[PDB]
Amino acid sequence: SGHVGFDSLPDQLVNKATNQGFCFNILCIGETGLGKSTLMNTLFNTNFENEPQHHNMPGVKLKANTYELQESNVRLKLTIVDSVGFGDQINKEESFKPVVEYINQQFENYLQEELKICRSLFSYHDTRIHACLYFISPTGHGLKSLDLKTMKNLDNKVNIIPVIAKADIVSKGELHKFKIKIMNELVTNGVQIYQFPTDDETVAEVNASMNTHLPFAVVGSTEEIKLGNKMVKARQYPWGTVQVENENHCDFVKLREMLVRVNMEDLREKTHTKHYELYRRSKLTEMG
Amino acid sequence: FDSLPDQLVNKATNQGFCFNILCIGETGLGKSTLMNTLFNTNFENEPQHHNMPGVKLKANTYELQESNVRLKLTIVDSVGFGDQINKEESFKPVVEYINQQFENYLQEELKICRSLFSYHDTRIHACLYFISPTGHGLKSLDLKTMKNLDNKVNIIPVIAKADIVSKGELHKFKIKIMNELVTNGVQIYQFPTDDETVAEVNASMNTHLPFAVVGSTEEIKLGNKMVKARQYPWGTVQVENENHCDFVKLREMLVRVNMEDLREKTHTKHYELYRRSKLTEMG
Amino acid sequence: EFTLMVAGESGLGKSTLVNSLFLTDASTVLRLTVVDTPGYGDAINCSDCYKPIIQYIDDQFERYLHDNRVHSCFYFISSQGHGLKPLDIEFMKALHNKVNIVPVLSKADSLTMPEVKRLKRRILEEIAAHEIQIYQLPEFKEQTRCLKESIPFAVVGSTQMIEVKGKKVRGRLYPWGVVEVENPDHCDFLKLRTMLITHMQDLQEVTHDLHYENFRARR
Amino acid sequence: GFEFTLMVAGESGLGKSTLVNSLFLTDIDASTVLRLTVVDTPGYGDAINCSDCYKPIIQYIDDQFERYLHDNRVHSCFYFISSQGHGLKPLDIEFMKALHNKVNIVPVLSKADSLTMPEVKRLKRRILEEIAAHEIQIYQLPDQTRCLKESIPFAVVGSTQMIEVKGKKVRGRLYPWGVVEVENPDHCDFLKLRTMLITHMQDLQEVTHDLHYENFRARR
Amino acid sequence: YVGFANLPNQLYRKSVKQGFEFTLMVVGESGLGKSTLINSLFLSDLYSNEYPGPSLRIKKTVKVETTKVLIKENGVTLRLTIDDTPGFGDAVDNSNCWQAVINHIEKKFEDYLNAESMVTRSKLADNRVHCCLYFIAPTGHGLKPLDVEFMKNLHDKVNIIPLIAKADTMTPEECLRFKKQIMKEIHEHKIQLYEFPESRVPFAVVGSNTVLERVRGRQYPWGVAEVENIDHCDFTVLRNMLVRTHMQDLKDVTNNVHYENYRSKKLSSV
Amino acid sequence: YVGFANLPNQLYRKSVKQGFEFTLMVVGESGLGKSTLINSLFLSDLGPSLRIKKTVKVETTKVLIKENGVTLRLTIDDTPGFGDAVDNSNCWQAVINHIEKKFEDYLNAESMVTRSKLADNRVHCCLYFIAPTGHGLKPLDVEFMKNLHDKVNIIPLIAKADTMTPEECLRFKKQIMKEIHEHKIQLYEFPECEDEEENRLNRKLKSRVPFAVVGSNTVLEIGGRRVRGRQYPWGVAEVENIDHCDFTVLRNMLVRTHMQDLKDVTNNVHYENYRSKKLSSV
Ligand SMILES: Nc1nc2c(ncn2[C@@H]2O[C@H](COP(=O)(O)OP(=O)(O)OP(=O)(O)O)[C@@H](O)[C@H]2O)c(=O)[nH]1
Ligand SMILES: Nc1nc2c(ncn2[C@@H]2O[C@H](COP(=O)(O)OP(=O)(O)OP(=O)(O)O)[C@@H](O)[C@H]2O)c(=O)[nH]1
Ligand SMILES: Nc1nc2c(ncn2[C@@H]2O[C@H](COP(=O)(O)OP(=O)(O)O)[C@@H](O)[C@H]2O)c(=O)[nH]1
Ligand SMILES: Nc1nc2c(ncn2[C@@H]2O[C@H](COP(=O)(O)OP(=O)(O)O)[C@@H](O)[C@H]2O)c(=O)[nH]1
Ligand SMILES: Nc1nc2c(ncn2[C@@H]2O[C@H](COP(=O)(O)OP(=O)(O)O)[C@@H](O)[C@H]2O)c(=O)[nH]1
Ligand SMILES: Nc1nc2c(ncn2[C@@H]2O[C@H](COP(=O)(O)OP(=O)(O)O)[C@@H](O)[C@H]2O)c(=O)[nH]1
Repeated sequence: SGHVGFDSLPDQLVNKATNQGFCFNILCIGETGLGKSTLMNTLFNTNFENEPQHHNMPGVKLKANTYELQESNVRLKLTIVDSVGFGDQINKEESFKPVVEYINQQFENYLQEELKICRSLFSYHDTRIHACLYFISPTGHGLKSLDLKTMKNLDNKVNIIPVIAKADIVSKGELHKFKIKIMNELVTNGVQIYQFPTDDETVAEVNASMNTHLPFAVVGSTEEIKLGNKMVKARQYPWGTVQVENENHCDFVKLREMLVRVNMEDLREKTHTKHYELYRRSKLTEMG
Repeated sequence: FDSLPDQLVNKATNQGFCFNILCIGETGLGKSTLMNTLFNTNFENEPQHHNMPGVKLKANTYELQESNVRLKLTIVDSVGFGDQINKEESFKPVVEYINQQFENYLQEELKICRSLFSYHDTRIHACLYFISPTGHGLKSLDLKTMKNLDNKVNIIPVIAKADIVSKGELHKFKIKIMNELVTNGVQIYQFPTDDETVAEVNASMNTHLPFAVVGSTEEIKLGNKMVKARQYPWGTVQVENENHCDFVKLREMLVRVNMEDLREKTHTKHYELYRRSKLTEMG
Repeated sequence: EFTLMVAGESGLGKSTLVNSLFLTDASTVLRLTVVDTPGYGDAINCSDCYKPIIQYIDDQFERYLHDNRVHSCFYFISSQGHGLKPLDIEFMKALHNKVNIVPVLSKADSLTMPEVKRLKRRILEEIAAHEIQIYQLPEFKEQTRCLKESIPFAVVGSTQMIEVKGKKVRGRLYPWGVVEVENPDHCDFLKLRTMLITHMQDLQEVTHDLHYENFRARR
Repeated sequence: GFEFTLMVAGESGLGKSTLVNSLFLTDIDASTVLRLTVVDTPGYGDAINCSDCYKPIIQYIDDQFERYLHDNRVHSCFYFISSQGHGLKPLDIEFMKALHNKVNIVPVLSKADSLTMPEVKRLKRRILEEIAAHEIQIYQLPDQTRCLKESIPFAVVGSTQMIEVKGKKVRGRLYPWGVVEVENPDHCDFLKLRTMLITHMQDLQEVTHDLHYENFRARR
Repeated sequence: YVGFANLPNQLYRKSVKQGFEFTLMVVGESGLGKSTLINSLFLSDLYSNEYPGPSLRIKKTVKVETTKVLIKENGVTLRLTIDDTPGFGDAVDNSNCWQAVINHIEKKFEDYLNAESMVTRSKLADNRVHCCLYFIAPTGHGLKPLDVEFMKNLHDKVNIIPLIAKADTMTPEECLRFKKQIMKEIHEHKIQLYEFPESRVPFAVVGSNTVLERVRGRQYPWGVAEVENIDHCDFTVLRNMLVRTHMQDLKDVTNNVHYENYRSKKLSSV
Repeated sequence: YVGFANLPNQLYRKSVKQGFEFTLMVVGESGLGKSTLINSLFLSDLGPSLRIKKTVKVETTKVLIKENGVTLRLTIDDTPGFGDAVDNSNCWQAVINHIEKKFEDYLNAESMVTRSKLADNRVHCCLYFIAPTGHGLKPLDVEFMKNLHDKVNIIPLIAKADTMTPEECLRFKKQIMKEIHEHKIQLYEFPECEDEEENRLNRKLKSRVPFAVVGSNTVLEIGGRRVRGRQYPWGVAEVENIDHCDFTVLRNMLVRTHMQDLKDVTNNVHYENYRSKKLSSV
């Protein structure tokens, strides 16, 4: 007051963060064949082919791959960690153990690089998983026991946005009933899935509360079919074409509006502040 | 930025100056009238009597104003000098007066807590010797006292009552005077003989020593310029005339040009010799 | 008489296709004995989920030894995955010694034609590799040949009633179109229903003569 | 006729030789020149301590007088008084006191040209009061004495010069500021001295013979 | 359009909702125009009539004081800390007068280290001294021994920005001569200044608060000393490069080298 | 008549051959415009401003400056580097020792049996520089005035007087005056001389001390006439008008109105006060 200045501080944050480079890690959990590789070739508009699984995997394991993407002038390194062999064995009581071990191993990598005397946290590359996409089988009856067990065992370690895979197989009366049943099982079991932000007066009330439609009923594929005058992505059937960019068929738009559009930095900040801080407190209390 | 003479003389005028003259000679030679006519102010010096048995010193101090200058003038007349029968020890009291003045100055300068500039200079600066106009030569007393005194004070030989002597006999008396002075090796106070360009001006006066002076207080009316002159029944003798008498030469030398020279010679040349002698005899 | 049991995972809709097949846990509704087997695999561990069906068929033959026999073992293999799970392969390898196995792909309306060709070839490869002796069924010649080629079948089901394009029929309503369960070009519902209708008696006699008779040889 | 002698004494430079040569028109020293014997004392007054000097002059006249008793005696003693003073110097008074009873003195003011009218009057009055105060008995001139004793001790000027004035050869001193004159009788008074010397030479000789010699003849 | 390009927008939102913190220390000889420059940098009455600047009030020991300001401008909330050392070099003997500055700076560093290393971390209140403006009297000859010894004893603990202080008391020719001599006296004594990322160091500063009609200037009996001119003084250079260009590069370097160099020394000692 | 009035002429003429000697000391922090103000004060190029360096011992310079027939033998005493060093305690000891050494040399020369004309070496005036802080005197300056004013004539000068708006110059000058009164620092003395005209002059001069003085060496012209001053992009800081600065009064007092007076105070007060302290100790 007297006159201006000091409005460029957020701009300086933006420039320094952009120069440093962005990093996002996504954990893809779902039974083999549900569309995880397909949905995340859909989500990032590129071909992340990763071999269509041996259904006779002796043990549940994780395939972690790292790629570089660039849009306009922002550069982001994706660590996509697919659960390979999950839900294929006869014995599934140990299905989620490797995934949790992997998450905690990445947390320990970060925390161990932090405590080193000659640390380089400014330049060191974090490997913690920022968002977890869970694939719900389009059963029509609810959520299976394995889905509940995995979500519960993994709710406090990474953000979960429940996603209905191959959602193009349920009718809309059935889809509404099945969605309401999912959220009923979620609240009754008390699963702390990732909820929309509330604080920001801009979007975090209107879009946040309007998107009370979780879980998202989404579909994915790689073929572009001609609808109207656009090569829109779609899943083809003898009786027609299921479009993915139209709201009335699937909820893929809202899922992307979380992951890549509006709440990605909230996901990273919650990973560093809500989950990493919990693990760090627990570990530092354990070690002394 | 070097107008320091103005402020120097401003402080001096705020203070005023001091001067001391001694008049030494036989009584009746005309000292008091000449000193009245030299400062043109009637100092009350009454007709004395010769019966003084020894040489005494009478001092009169006056404050004279002219323009802006105030001058503290101390005249010191020697009375009784050269009249008594025993004329051998007649040169001691003048010596003692000069040495007493120098002793006072030395004691005041060597005093620990001085009195700044308040040293009223009582040192006899000028000394006028009055020589009887006889036409033959110096008396024994005159040569004795002049030789014994030329190394203590600035001595100026002056012929008293110059109207007695004629010009030829005046010049003859001058020539045997200087012959006797050089023969007896007396360094009569010389005006600066080699003073840069004033060397000629203060060397011609040295050559003109001794002077011949005439004084008068009777203002007589000659022309419309009433003068200081003595009016004898045969003619009028002008005090301020270059043709008649050399009073104006003495006044010029003593007052207008060479006061501060006499003071500086008293301080630097004579007083420091006295200092050397006293400090050598001090221990 | 006929014992139609459907076997597989839980939640693949097989109850709906059962109700749609005849236009009208066990049910004796010809005396059609429907056995809507409880969809196993809902539990975390599926080691013992296979057992309940063996003793049921084992006891079934025991009363016969002491026509409830399962003439058709309708097996519904998931449309979601890439092929045969270890659970399905173990169950098919452990069951075909006794009860006549027939494979059918559940929820065919969730699958594309190139993929169903791919999954049929992979299913046949996994059957041949694990020496699984699946039923080869023996105008009658034409339907026999087509059924041999069409193994395994892909079938959709529907219970609710829809006014599609006019006439009131059974089907499914989707924003992309109507799934006509009756229509042969949409799925093999008609192929399955006609095969069972036309080969019911052959199934009974072959069960008695091959699967039941070698069981006597085993017994 | 008579053979007058003469004593002339005084301090150096008081114009003794000039006046004696001017008075008689002709040029211890006893010079014989009417037979004049001018006894002029060379050394008296210029010495450092002139204390004894009045004794040798007393000595010589006693020797001159006793030799005559055994006419060359000294009959008159012209004593010279310097014009500079306001009165009489101690030497002058002492010589007059110790010399007046041997030779008969004539007080005479040397160089009258130094004094103005009121000044010569004042100085003459002072000499009168001083001689009457020390009781000095000078030779009393025989009885117009009023303007003599007004002038006594005769103011005199002596000069062997004939300065030209009004076309006449006047006895006078020059200078450079008006000449003075000897014969002028206003207050130069050399005329008085010469006139009464000439006209009482005989009285002078007689008083010397009958008083000073007789006193000496009583002394001896 | 996976849409990653909206990530800078999200950074914008969170940064503008969480606010920013800055810490500026002002150290130098008293009477050099420190309070006026501080007021004219932020165009506000941080040092008002009731709370004047250091020399207008405080010189007791030679310690350091601080003041806070909240600036809400275009929705950006800036928490500004102005740290002044009131009475430095104004004593007869100035031996080891840098102790107060060093102790304060390492006090903030130790507070931040304790906050980070604690098991249960809250939001980190960043009170570390980010910028340090050192004032140099415009004598024109060279570094005073106190000044050079301060910089030599401070270059490895904080970002020192030397300032020429009084700058209208100093001709451009003598200004350039003093700058060059400052560079030389830094060079041969091995002084490592803050290498500004983007020759200008040290900057010249002049400020005023009495508005003259309407510009902030000083009305001398001969004219108007106006701050904003680029040729006259680099006050614009300091303002821009401190509060509009490198407000956070300074924070990055303080956390990146001046912090772990303090951490490596401390942890190896422990 | 009588000529007693021509004696000043004789003094004037005797003063020509000897020559007047002045010994002026300039004291202040390095960089405070000391050498430059000296150069501008005497209108002479004495420039140690380009001598960018520290110093060791008291710097004294002998010069001969002649004008209008008057010759000044000038000893300028520029102090070594003091106030700049970190340990400024007892930094005035060099100056005090220099003063006492000069006094002792002159007094010892006077006391000898053999005496020439005494070659004066005592410092006559001292000009002290105040840093233009605008708030108050530094403790070093106050201390050195306290330790110095009783030994030689001290005159305080506000160096860099061009850095202050007139209101601030007002406030700073009377702040300095109040501090001067409160520390009882009696500056160049003017106690109660009984003369009237000179007393009112000197009491009107006291009311202006300290002097806002700017030094330089330039000749810049202003539209209309050539002036002496400095340049800023907003004007010409002028040295020769009273409105813009107060150099004129300082130069007048120091050189052309009180310089002989300064010498008289030096000999008759400061020398004499030292002399009684010294000689009584003997
Ligand atoms: N109808 C329909 N088919 C899909 C959908 N998503 C994937 N598919 C088909 O399923 C096949 C298997 O691919 P994925 O299920 O993505 O492979 P994955 O299960 O993710 O296993 P990984 O490659 O290891 O990640 C693809 O070739 C698609 O043809 C979908 O959303 N709807
Ligand atoms: N012939 C002549 N007489 C002079 C001259 N000057 C003064 N007189 C006179 O000589 C007398 C001596 O004067 P003074 O000077 O008073 O004598 P003194 O020896 O100084 O003794 P005091 O009377 O005490 O002063 C005075 O009465 C004067 O009138 C002169 O130049 N020539
Ligand atoms: N897309 C599709 N949906 C089906 C099919 N069969 C059943 N459903 C849907 O699945 C939901 C429940 O299936 P349900 O028959 O109860 O599964 P089941 O108990 O395992 O037989 C119903 O709402 C049906 O609409 C099918 O073949 N395709
Ligand atoms: N004015 C004046 N000068 C005289 C007189 N008598 C002698 N003089 C000067 O004195 C000089 C020499 O005098 P002198 O006869 O030797 O003195 P004396 O021998 O003692 O009588 C001469 O040159 C004369 O000019 C006199 O009566 N008046
Ligand atoms: N010449 C000049 N004077 C200044 C400058 N800045 C401030 N001043 C003046 O210096 C005076 C004191 O400065 P401020 O307290 O008041 O100085 P500080 O104690 O160092 O903060 C103020 O009255 C200003 O008028 C500048 O850049 N140049
Ligand atoms: N603004 C201003 N600058 C000055 C003044 N006098 C001198 N200067 C400059 O300031 C610097 C001071 O240097 P100098 O006088 O040699 O310092 P010192 O000799 O150590 O006291 C020089 O470069 C001058 O040009 C002044 O009155 N005002």
